[PDB]
Amino acid sequence: MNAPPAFESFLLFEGEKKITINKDTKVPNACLFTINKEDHTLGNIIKSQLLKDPQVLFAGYKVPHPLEHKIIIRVQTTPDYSPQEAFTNAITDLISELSLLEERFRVAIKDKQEG
Amino acid sequence: MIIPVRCFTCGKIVGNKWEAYLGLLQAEYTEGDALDALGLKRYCCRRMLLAHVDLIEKLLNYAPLEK
Amino acid sequence: RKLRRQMDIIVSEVSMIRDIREREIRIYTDAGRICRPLLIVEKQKLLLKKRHIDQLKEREYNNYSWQDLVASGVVEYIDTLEEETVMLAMTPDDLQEKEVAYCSTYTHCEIHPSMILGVCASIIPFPDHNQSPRNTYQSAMGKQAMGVYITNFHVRMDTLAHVLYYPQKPLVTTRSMEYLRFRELPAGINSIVAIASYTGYNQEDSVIMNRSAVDRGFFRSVFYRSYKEQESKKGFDQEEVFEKPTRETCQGMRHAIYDKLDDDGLIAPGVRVSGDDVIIGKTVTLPTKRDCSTFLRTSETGIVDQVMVTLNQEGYKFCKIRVRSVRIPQIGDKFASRHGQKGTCGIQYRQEDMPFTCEGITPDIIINPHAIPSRMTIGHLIECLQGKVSANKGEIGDATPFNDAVNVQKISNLLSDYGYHLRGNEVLYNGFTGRKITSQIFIGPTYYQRLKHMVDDKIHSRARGPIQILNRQPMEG
Amino acid sequence: SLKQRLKGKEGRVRGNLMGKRVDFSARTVITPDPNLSIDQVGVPRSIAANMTFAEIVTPFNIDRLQELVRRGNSQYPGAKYIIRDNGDRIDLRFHPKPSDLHLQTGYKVERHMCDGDIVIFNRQPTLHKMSMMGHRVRILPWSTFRLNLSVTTPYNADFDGDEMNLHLPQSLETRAEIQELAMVPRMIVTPQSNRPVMGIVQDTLTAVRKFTKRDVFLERGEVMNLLMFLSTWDGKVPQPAILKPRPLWTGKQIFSLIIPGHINCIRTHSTHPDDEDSGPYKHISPGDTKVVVENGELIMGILCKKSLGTSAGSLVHISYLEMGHDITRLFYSNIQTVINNWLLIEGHTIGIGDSIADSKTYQDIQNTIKKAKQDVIEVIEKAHNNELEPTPGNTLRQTFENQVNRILNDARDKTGSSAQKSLSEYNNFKSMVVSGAKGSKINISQVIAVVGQQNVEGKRIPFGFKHRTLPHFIKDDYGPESRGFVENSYLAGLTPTEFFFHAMGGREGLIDTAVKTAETGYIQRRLI
Amino acid sequence: DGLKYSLATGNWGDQKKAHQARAGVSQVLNRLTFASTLSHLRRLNSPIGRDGKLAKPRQLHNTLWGMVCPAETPEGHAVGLVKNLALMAYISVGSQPS
Amino acid sequence: EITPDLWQEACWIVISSYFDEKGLVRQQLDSFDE
Amino acid sequence: MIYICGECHTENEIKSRDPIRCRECGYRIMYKKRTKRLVVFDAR
Amino acid sequence: FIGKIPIMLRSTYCLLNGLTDRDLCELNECPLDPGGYFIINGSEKVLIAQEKMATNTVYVFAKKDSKYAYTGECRSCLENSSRPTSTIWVSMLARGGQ
Amino acid sequence: PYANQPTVRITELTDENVKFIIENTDLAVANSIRRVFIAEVPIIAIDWVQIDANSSVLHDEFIAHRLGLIPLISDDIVDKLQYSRDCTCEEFCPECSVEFTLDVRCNEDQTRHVTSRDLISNSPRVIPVTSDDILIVKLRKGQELRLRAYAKKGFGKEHAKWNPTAGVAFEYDPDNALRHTVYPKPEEWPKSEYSELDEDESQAPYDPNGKPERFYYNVESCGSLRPETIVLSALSGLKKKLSDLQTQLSHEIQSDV
RNA sequence: AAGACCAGGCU
Ligand SMILES: [Mg+2]
Ligand SMILES: [Zn+2]
Ligand SMILES: [Zn+2]
Ligand SMILES: [Zn+2]
Repeated sequence: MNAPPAFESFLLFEGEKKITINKDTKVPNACLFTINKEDHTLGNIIKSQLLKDPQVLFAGYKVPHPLEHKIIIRVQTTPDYSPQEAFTNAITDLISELSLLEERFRVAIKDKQEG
Repeated sequence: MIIPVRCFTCGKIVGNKWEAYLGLLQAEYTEGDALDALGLKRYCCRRMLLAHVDLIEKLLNYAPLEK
Repeated sequence: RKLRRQMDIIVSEVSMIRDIREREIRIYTDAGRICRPLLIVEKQKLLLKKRHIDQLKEREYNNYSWQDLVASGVVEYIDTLEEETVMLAMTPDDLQEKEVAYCSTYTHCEIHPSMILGVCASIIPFPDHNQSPRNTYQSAMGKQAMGVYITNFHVRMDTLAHVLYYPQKPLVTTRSMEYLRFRELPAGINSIVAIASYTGYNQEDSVIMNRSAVDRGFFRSVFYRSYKEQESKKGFDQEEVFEKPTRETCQGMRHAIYDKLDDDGLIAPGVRVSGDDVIIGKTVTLPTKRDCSTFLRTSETGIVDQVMVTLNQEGYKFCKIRVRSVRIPQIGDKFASRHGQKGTCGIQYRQEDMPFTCEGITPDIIINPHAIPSRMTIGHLIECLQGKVSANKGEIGDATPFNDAVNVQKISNLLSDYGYHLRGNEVLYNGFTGRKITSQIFIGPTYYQRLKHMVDDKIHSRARGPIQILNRQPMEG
Repeated sequence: SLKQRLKGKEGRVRGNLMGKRVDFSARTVITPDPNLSIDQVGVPRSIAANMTFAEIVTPFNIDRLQELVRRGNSQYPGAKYIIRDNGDRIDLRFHPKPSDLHLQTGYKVERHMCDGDIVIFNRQPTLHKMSMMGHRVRILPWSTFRLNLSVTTPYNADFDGDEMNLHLPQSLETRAEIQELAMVPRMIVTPQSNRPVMGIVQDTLTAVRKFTKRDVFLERGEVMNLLMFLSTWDGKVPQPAILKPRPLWTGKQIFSLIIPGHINCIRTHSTHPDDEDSGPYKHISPGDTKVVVENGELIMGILCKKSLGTSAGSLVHISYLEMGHDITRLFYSNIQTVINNWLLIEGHTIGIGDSIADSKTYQDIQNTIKKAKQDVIEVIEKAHNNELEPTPGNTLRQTFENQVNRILNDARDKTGSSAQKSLSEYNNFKSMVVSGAKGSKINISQVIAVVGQQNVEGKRIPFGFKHRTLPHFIKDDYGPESRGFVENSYLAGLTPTEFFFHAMGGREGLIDTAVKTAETGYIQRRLI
Repeated sequence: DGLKYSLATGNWGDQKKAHQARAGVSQVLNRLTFASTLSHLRRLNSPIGRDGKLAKPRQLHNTLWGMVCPAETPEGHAVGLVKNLALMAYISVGSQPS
Repeated sequence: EITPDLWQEACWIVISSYFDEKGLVRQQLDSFDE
Repeated sequence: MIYICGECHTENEIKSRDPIRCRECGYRIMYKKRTKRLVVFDAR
Repeated sequence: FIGKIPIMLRSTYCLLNGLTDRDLCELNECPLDPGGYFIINGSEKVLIAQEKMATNTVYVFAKKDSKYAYTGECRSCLENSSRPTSTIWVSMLARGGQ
Repeated sequence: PYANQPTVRITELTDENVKFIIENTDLAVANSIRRVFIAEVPIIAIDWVQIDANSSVLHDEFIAHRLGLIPLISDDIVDKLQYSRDCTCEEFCPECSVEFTLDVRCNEDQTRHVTSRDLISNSPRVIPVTSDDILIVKLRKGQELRLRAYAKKGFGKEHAKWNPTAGVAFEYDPDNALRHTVYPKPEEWPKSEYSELDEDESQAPYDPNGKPERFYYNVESCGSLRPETIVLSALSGLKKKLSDLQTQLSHEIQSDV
């Protein structure tokens, strides 16, 4: 009787912003990203890509509660670089890697099928 | 009641293998050989056919309560 | 004793006792004496021989049975106070054969030591590897395990009937379950159980469940509620009638919807019925009319399954209605193994978040390892290993209590032949990050039972409701 | 009669004046939630929808109360009733009544219970005043009450079909009382024994020990995750213990960030020997087995039940006494969250290989059992030939039983010690017993080596039949096997007679548990 | 009506003398599971009052071997007072000593 | 003549014969019939 | 009203105040056909 | 006609006695159902075996506070015909009398 | 400072199964790919069911539950179909649903097995996969089952019936060189089918400089989608999710700026 | 309505 519907895992309603950006006052050049209606699939990807950036000092994510569908990402970068720029660059690099992987997987499928 | 459509653990379809399993077991395959013949490799799909109880046959003995 | 064994003029139910020291001989033909069968031992040899076993193995189409076995003087019924004069041997092959002798005057031998257990305790695999309080807990909890209680349940009109979608016979079985007919009406499901501390939601006695498995029909069930209602004539002109009331004609009227009733004031089967819905419209002519219609139990949210109209003892119209609802297992619901390990469902994770083996197998149930060390239910672990062996072998394991032909080393040696670590451990990968788990987690199939107790039947809240008549205090219940 | 109306329990005085049924109360099953704070409780929406709190309209909250009244009883957060200055009650649940939805200062709006509300939470056997503590409401899906696991030991609750009661105070004054008096962080230390009541329990304690060992080296991403799960973290990454080959942090180095303020404490691990304090290496313990926390930093040592548990002078107790209730709450929550999330990496389990011992250990155990049985046979033979001399103040039967019990207890203790010595460092039974999370050295001994003697009414198994215990034994048999000594272990399995004797042994415990409760409760009531 | 009432209500005796009549006999058959039905059909009850704090009649006696299940009893005030029958146990029906 | 350590088959055969003849509720039925 | 019989499965035409005995066979048990109005299920 | 006696299901006087699987299925009766219960007003009622002390046998016990050091008794019944449940006691008065 | 350059080898490719190896990529990449294999791949499954007559011994939602678990050939039109929540119409149409009809009656004496072959669809591309046959229900003589069913588009997050896959095997570092797992006794553990070491040695020597680097895969299809196209759809879906975050995150940066 | 008995659950 209290079961939530099947779609709160994957779907926004009126008023929910997919991403919310809040600055962190504890440490300079630190930001906090809130991603609504996402899970580990995307947070782990983004954190792993961000840890490769030499100008990123901190990168981590968590699910505040498993029964809720929400991701929080904290990014701290060096002084002459914005964590927003770090986030955009990580996303672009991930997309670029995935496109190349897709093309090479298609080439491998075609080579496997016609011998 | 009746064989489940999917294995609960992995999701392989075992709903179309009950009759073939029964036929092989009647044709003198043992349970282990029959499961291998049907193509059920890992223990999660094997337990489905190995531990199934077909009560739907018992339920079909009773006359329907309508025409 | 010769005449009793020949059944000549002394019935086998008569017990005879000689107390040598007090010089008394007592014979009881009285009713109510409890007794059990035993094999007769003459000298050091059983009277049961290979021809008896051959005839009993050819029992079909030979009209040779346990009564013919009794009539041959092979087995004997012995009650409690005759056992005082009996020298019993636990097994023939062990205690009859010559050793550095304890005794040589054995007079009887047990059929099998596992016959000392009851009906509910005979379903426990490896009961001699568990603690006795846990065996008692399992004996009590087995009566609450849900399943198919009787095959003709679709005919029966019973209140509070629970039936399970996909019962399975246990992969690890006791030799005595065949005589309890547990194969024909199973009360549980074999499930892949991993004993690990995953996310802290299975701590204490809780369980993590696989939501993807639950979506495939895992431990899904149906609950049937039956409703009785009676037409009667009590007053001279005061009578009860099944009819569909009009909106403001009767005195009693609730804002509930009467639109679902038929011409005779009975909901037809197949109609979805929720809270406050009127299943039976019964009006009592007020000497205009009083509404004694019956409602559903609050939030039952079911569907009318069967409607029956008859005549009772007196001859008035009588009606039974059966409502069903499906209940999919939730967080608050109670689950238990065959070893006394009971627990609610702490949380449900989809298949993506569950830990997985190299083969893609994910556990259906995850239980905390902390339930094992203090409760000392080793039979659970041995069952888990034996079921893993059996699912690969294609056979059904034998867990009869006191058999020396099964031990943990032999089960491990058998399991090692199928490409698995011989103690049941297996390398698991984290579901969230994909990294390996440093420890190797004990996994395997174990028989689990869903219990009658569910959170939907226990949750309750109150704010300024009904008031007791005499104390002007809140109601009970 | 009237005497019967007033006299007994459920009579007027005791059943309707000293205790009575109340409104605004809820009951349901409790399930764990390690993501809640120690003062928070998870509440289902249906219960929170039914339960209401009357709130007075002021110029500060009039807009919010009007929004709640517009939402009404259909949508989850709104009002159920509106109460006028004259006491007339307006119901919003049946009809929209748009003329009556007007609000002014002085009205009372009965809103639905929201996040942040204060509730008393209770478990029924109700033995001391920590059985009822005030919690802070957090609203969660599904239909079970959820609470932190350190709070389980105050209530004596486990998550096995257990239900707990929820009381919601209905006035601001009583809300203030519960907040200021009975909140969970204010009840950490009991006045009964001046000890902390809540402690680190279950997965978290074993993970504490395994995390705080010397061998734990944490990589950069793992450190960032664990710091992401810290609520009191200042945001500065500490310099790793190891720098150049690769940057490597240590478990103690991250545990020092969990430890609040500047706390000074010295404890000892469970496996601490007494030899280290005498000779050298007093301050450089080779086994890592002394605990030193200086200036709020863990310098050396392995934590266990003796450091994070509920005992006098524990780290949690010292933290409470130095820092107060508000900081100790965050200390419990941070320990829980960060160490569960680290245990996600290493994992913990139990299995058959944890209960199987070495082949040489099995031979040693069998030799010890055979020697003990031969000694009991020799003692029986000494009594049979009347060579046994009776001990002062004791009967011949009493001294015979004392000697046999001494022999069997020595045998069981020696076998248990051998089994405990045979355990490896990776054994999960040892990992659970040493940390004090659950289980014990006698449980390990009974699992691996020998279940031991079975006793009924504090005596060895009696003669229910004429001069014997079972029809399988001969009359006048005082040997260990006949009188209930279980030679086998749980792993090996019990013989039929030993199984029956163990059932007899457990029946006594069940009976005692069922019987003692009435007398204990009657004593408690009379004392109160 | 005497047979019908004493089998329906469970009070074993005259309805007017119900105070002296023994109660608890003839419960409603348990249909939750087949094992539950079998255990209910094979069950024994000690007439000793449930309120008695005396432990002695509740303990597992040696003479229950092979006759009464050692594992199966309810938990609560009726520990050891409600006993189930062993699988091979048979209760004598009685005969005349002529 | 003697069963030579075929005993596990033999004892369960005789148990099967017993339960095939009597069943589980004979104490109810025998008592009522008598 | 249309009532299926409990032993012989013949439907009866019947009305209020008619005592229940089946026209074909005299049996006293009747069942009400599942209604005509439709109910929607999710296949979850 | 003097009355109606309820019938235990599947007994020698039940209508299900000696029927086969096909007959039981035609009767909408489960073959696996053991019987051994009654049907009273539509409900299923099961008589629970009642334990009791044996009759016609001499027993000797010792009470703590009683005037008697030893108390022998014999709960006697006339073959369960005309049964009065008559009990004689034969007791030995305690020597501790001052 | 930059993206991977991964490579793919494919070893086995059948109608049921795809074994492929992904080299030179992150562990998080591989885990998210195998996770998207289960939960983010769209497929067609029966979701709305209306039953007209059901005189079988299984109840209405029992039969409806079985119907939803029957796989449907999703190979072609799952890219063409809309989600129902995105469709422009008020009620079921060919751009957002597929209609199925079942009508079986048992007139003959011998028992009839109602199988997935008895399901009839309005369009030829989306037959049930099994066309042995998946058994829905058995009918005695005189029993009847008539119903209508509409199939929609969803993915594994919603319900396990929308899982396109029959278990994904995933493995990396078959010889335990990174020591991500610690064997108390290495000699007791069977070797992986991808192990590259001799019969005599148990584990590879410890590699302090290594990082997880080859991911071994084995995607087994349930029949709705070919195992070759399951991976492509998963990759495209993950890329689309990342592109949707890039898009909406660019707007949130512009809102702060 | 109310009263009675019984069964089960958590300590
Ligand atoms: Mg509990
Ligand atoms: Zn499977
Ligand atoms: Zn008819
Ligand atoms: Zn459309």
